Amino acid sequence: DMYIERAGDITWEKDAEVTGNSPRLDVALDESGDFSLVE
Amino acid sequence: GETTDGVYRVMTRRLLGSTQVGVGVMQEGVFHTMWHVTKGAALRSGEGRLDPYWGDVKQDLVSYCGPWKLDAAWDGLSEVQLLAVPPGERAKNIQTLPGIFKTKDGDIGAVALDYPAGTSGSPILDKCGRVIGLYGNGVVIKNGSYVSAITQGKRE
Ligand SMILES: c1cnc2c(c1)NCCC2
Repeated sequence: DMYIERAGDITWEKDAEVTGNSPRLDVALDESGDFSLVE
Repeated sequence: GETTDGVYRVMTRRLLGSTQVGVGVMQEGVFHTMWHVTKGAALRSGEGRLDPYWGDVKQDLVSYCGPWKLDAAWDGLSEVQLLAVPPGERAKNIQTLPGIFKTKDGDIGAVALDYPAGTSGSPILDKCGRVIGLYGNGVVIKNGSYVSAITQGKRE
């Protein structure tokens, strides 16, 4: 049995921690909703 | 149940203790999450029940109490924020410049941030605080790191 609990408001935070790169990838999406890399 | 707009954890007591299986967004009276989080099951909010209303396994999305309401889109140029809600941890904003998933059916923004599987359904926002998609359906690239699509539904 699943239940939900509030965790916060949805707002942009000024000066949030900035990280992560920006990869450009060729991908395929199957009928089951799974993404895979095309090489 | 609680109907206030915002981000919510999706919990289960079926396993050991209380386990966070995902996250979702309450907006305009509708609860939005990824299909793989709930598998389309009903949800509880206090003494109230939320029934599924729309879902699609291929998009990996589901809405409860009404139709999908989120329609903002990444502009293809600006940094966005993942409002990560990890299991047992406080909601935290992480800013990043999305990459791209290129597919035979068009390109989708993607965020290269790695969080526990229970963070699936966390919202990705633009600078106006609008939800441009949900985090948690993606791929594991060569170096073993996780890249999530920015998955957005259609507002009918
Ligand atoms: C963050 C969100 N979803 C997932 C992961 C991480 N890792 C594995 C596949 C699903």
